[PDB]
Amino acid sequence: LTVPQRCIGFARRRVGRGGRVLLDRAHSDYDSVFHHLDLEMLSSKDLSQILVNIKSCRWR
Amino acid sequence: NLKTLQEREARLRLEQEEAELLTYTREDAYSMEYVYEDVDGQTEVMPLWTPPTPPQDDSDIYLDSVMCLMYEATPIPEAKLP
Amino acid sequence: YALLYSDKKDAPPLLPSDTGQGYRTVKAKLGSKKVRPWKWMPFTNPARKDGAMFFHWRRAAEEGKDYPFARFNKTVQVPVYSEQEYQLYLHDDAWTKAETDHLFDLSRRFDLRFVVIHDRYDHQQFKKRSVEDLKERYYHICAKLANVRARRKEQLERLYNRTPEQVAEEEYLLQELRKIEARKKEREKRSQDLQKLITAA
Amino acid sequence: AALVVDNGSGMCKAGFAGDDAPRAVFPSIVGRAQSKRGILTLKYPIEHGIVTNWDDMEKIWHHTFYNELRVAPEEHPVLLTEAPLNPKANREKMTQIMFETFNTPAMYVAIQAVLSLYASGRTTGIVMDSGDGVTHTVPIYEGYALPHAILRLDLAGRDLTDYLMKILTERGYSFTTTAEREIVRDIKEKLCYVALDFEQEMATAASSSSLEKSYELPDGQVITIGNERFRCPEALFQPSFLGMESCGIHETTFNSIMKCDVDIRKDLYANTVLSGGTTMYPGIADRMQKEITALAPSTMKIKIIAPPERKYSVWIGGSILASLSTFQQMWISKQEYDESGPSIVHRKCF
Amino acid sequence: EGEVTELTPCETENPMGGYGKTISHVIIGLKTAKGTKQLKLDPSIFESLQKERVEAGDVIYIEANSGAVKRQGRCDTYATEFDLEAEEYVPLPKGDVHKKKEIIQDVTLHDLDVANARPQGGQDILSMMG
Amino acid sequence: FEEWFPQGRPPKVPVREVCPVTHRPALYRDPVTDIPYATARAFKIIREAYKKYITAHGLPPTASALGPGPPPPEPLPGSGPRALRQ
Amino acid sequence: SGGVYGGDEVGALVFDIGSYTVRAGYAGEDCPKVDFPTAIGMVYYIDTNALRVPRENMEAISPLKNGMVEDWDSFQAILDHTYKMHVKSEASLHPVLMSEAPWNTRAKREKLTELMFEHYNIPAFFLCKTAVLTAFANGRSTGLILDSGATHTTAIPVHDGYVLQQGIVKSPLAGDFITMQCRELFQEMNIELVPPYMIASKEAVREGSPANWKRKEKLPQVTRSWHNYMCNCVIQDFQASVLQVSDSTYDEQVAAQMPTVHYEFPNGYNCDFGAERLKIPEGLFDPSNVKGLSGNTMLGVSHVVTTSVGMCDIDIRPGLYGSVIVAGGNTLIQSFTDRLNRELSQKTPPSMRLKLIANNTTVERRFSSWIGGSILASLGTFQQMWISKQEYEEGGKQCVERK
Amino acid sequence: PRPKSHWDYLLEEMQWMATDFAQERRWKVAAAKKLVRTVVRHHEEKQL
Ligand SMILES: Nc1ncnc2c1ncn2[C@@H]1O[C@H](COP(=O)(O)OP(=O)(O)O)[C@@H](O)[C@H]1O
Ligand SMILES: Nc1ncnc2c1ncn2[C@@H]1O[C@H](COP(=O)(O)OP(=O)(O)O)[C@@H](O)[C@H]1O
Repeated sequence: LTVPQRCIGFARRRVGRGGRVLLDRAHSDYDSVFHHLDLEMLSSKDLSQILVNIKSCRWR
Repeated sequence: NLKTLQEREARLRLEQEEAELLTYTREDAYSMEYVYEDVDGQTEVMPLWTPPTPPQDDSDIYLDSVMCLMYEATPIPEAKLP
Repeated sequence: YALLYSDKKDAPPLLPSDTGQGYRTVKAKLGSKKVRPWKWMPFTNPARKDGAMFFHWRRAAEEGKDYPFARFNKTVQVPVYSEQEYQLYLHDDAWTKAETDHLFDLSRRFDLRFVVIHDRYDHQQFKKRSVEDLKERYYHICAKLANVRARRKEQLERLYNRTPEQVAEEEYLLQELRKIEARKKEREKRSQDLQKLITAA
Repeated sequence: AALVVDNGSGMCKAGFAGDDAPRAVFPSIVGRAQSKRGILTLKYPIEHGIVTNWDDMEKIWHHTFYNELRVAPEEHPVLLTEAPLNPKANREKMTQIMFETFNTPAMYVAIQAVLSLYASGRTTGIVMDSGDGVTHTVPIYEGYALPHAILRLDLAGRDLTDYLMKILTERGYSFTTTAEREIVRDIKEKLCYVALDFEQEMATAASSSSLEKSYELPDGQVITIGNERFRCPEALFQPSFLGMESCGIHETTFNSIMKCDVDIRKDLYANTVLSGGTTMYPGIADRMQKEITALAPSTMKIKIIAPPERKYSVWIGGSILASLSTFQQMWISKQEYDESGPSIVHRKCF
Repeated sequence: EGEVTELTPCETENPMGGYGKTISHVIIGLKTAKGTKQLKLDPSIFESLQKERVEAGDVIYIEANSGAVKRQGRCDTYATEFDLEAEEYVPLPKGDVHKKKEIIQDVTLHDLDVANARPQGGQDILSMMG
Repeated sequence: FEEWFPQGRPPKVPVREVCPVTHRPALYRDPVTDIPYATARAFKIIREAYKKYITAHGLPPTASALGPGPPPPEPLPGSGPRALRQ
Repeated sequence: SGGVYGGDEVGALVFDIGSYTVRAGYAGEDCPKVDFPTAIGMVYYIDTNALRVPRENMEAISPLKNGMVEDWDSFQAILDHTYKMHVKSEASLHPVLMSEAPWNTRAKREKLTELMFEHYNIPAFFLCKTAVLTAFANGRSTGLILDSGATHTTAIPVHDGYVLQQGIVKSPLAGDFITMQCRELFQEMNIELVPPYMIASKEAVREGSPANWKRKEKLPQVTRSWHNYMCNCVIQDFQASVLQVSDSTYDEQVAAQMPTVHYEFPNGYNCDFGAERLKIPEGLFDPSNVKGLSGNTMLGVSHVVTTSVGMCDIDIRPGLYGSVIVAGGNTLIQSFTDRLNRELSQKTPPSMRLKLIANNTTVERRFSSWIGGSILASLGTFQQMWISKQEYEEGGKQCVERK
Repeated sequence: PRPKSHWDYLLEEMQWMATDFAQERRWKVAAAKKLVRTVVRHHEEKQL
């Protein structure tokens, strides 16, 4: 997200009724490892953040 | 004191089980765009799910996605015989 | 593991909405503006094909703007032949003028969805027909019309080869399907043995 | 800062959030121009909990904003309330008139039943909301009002007052006009309690005159009200007395609970909460408990909860919701309405 | 580090002695950009908190072992454009409250020699002539 | 206990002021009118509006300037509690 | 991004009429605010409350027989009462998006359209199938809508949003069968009794001991059909409360060892069914040894689904098996969805993906038709398909070519 | 091959609206749960 500095996990941008854009989310990998993944996007539980993903986290 | 710590931890845990976040901060996220860079440093844009756009021409050929469950595409070369 | 793909929704997820907090922070931010009047005004969609008129929530500033979604009504390209055109070119023995007209009406109504056509096809007024047969007839008529007016060769034999074989496969009994899987595994083992042989040489 | 205005039929309730009680309470009646008693063309626009005409509605909005209260609505957000079965068109029109006419910075519509549940401080239960013109039984689970399970009962304080008028007139008292209907309503709110086990209470009141109680009218007239004190509100449990053929409040609540999903009706029974001014009758809680225990299974642990603030419970809940910090992100910002229109009231709810 | 929300949960007086009013723990509500995390620190640090101007709404620099508090400054979120002051407002910290900062410094032996050679700290070293 | 622990409420995050003449982030605060502003044109228009207001009991109309798409309120009721210049 | 092509909300009072319960509500909303019994207390009283007050006769009758409306008078009465009481909206003020079964006759459809455009004068109308809406409710254009209403079980397949009328399989297995079997079981072990409709007050009763209570001296209610309906109410309560569907072939070795469960009848009579509470939900999937009809030849749920798939073209079966859409009231029974999934997996031919949509958690399956109707109504492109008053008054009044 | 017809876009819009409704239902449920839990916690905190 922009104002927060925490990774909300897997999400997708979607437009809703009234022109308002929503951001759906999903659950996987206990939903906790991604909250700590911020240390990999800003720059075991350390390599797992690099293996489960290809560091394709959306900036801003 | 140990019992108080235990009950406080339990109470805090209960709070975390309702909802972590519920807002999107429309101030910037609403209009701002999202981009990432893969391990190879390649750029890609975030595709947002918009409603069907108005077709201005005869493009957007019918795909029949339900048929793709068993078929993928049509190669150029074939057997080329009766 | 990898990223997730889902159409509607997963089990425990949750989506964030927009912000409306900190009224004190944004007090003057939104206090220095007003709201554009929204009116429950009547709108006429040109795609209605009639004189009916409905209502919709739109701002009073665009009393026009007949309808945005009106440009989505794209009709499928279905030729419209006359009686003489059928008598001269599309005449057939098994088929008849009324049957071809009914087929074309169903095609125009369902947008060339031959499956739904066959489903709703009137097997009473006309003897039973197959999906591949309807497709062949339609494509032949379209090709003849495009030729006389002055697209690709349709082969009913192919559909005659695809659907029955795929049906016989779908009807594979449990034991024979397991035997086919065993034969596939044995062929894979033979291929691995051949690979080992060619590598050792 | 955030205002709370509960659209309660009979009398409107408004005030500022954070307070333990509403500051402005007045009859929700408008005359065309004046919202006070008198010989005018007064008319009730919200008789049965649904706005009939929006002219008088906007008039009472302007009133409760500028005359009763002395706050500018364009500078403070308003927390509005709506019936549990408020139609879509009415909600949209309300949002429109509130964003355009008064230029409020933000607002939010909430179910009166959910507000009364907040006031009661319960996570689940059935809200037996009993206004002046309509009654509702709204089962709630994790804050969701379960709209399919909500049942509506079309009797309320107005019909009770009418039946009390009829009875006391049959007994020989002058209660046939509005000037006397006000005294009858005063009697109903102060006197006219509820007595459990009417089959025996009426027999005792007829055998012994100890249940007879005197009342003094403004004109010096004195009358004695007795066995018919609790016969009037008995219509709530036996609408046959009122003349209609609907189910009682307890029967309606039992039906609402039965319609609720299984595996949770236990918690519903365990949190049956009363709301509305029509539940201020002393002893009504015990009667409700007893009759529900009779109807509901014996193995079920029925528990009737009814704080002394029944009449204003909805306003207390609205104030609590407004003062709530987490609720601040749910306000319908002005820009949101401007870009989306009145349909925004639908989204960002519950 | 993070925005502080100081609060002292009242606790019964020292159980070894009599009765009265004591404080067995001091909870500090450090709020960082990623979230919030309250720390139930040792009560003896209360002296350090009162020493510096540690008021609710400022960023503090806590140390694990030492515990000394070093206020960085108020949060920029409160830096109203009409307030004229500098070096007093700092942005909120980015990342988890608990941060393990690893820094490496390469200095030649001569650098250490020079550093340990000359003095530092008072002792009237501010003189110019001599 | 109170001295060493002044348990005060949060700092009550301030308001994000905005220029009423240009609707941009206000950078200044007019002394006489006590209304934020960001440009010299905004300051001049604010001074003119304040003069028109103090002329009579209260300016019936409201000065308009840089009206965006949505209906601009043309804020007169942005009360300036400050008194006469001197 | 203004979202001009988002959607439109123009009235469209969806009215999903059902054999057990009728549903209604405005379009755009996610849950129908109107849900009451469909049977009317014909002496007409149609309401959750009015249908529970004793009067002279109050005969219960369901206008929809086999899912098909036959008594047009009672149907019109239900519609009028619903509007006036719950909606309070003028008839000719908002369109209507009533739903229909895949097996609606042409004459009955024309009569429904005539009743809509003549006595109500609604500004527009559109009659979509129930399976289509149930599919749209799940965002599926292709799938098997396994309807399990109170009077029929049908695995209707849909192709690109169009129902395959030839693929439907109207199996008699439905809620009515379960209720009849439960009534028979009760009559065998005890005596079925009326709900509190007549019970004045109950008392504490030892588990398994005869119950004692007081009888009310109200009207006798000679109409047995009304008594039958009041008993079916408690039967359905029992079904939805304790009745559980088996998870295997139901051998008489595991059921005798499972935990016991209790249930209290309206009069307080407490009894346990932990031994045979799963015997009744067996004919649904294995209608081969039901005590009611031992010499019958029916097809279970999995059998019905397999038949519905086979009767259609093979080109669409890959999209049918992979998108099975379970719906209807019977499905909310415990272990029903799991048993269905297991049976379909062991029956479906391997190599074909079989996926059961995860929607059993909530009770929204019943309201799936109304949800799909509201979704369809909220669309902008669909705003042109409505049958306007002009198309009807013109003289055509032909809903076949327009739907 | 053939171009997309009216129903081809209508079904896509239908799926979009369906997923929107699905997300909004859960959003409302989660918001209501949050509100009730926060209110009861505030009541307990006030009592304490
Ligand atoms: N002392 C009292 N005890 C019980 N009921 C009362 C009393 N005084 C008034 N009432 C009735 O209860 C109603 C409370 O009204 P209110 O709760 O504002 O209605 P709503 O629920 O529509 O807001 C009044 O309308 C009146 O008819
Ligand atoms: N003709 C019909 N068409 C579609 N759905 C129906 C029809 N008749 C009944 N239903 C649905 O089937 C359900 C039957 O309820 P039931 O299975 O007895 O409830 P439960 O088993 O959850 O207690 C109803 O909720 C109704 O929505």
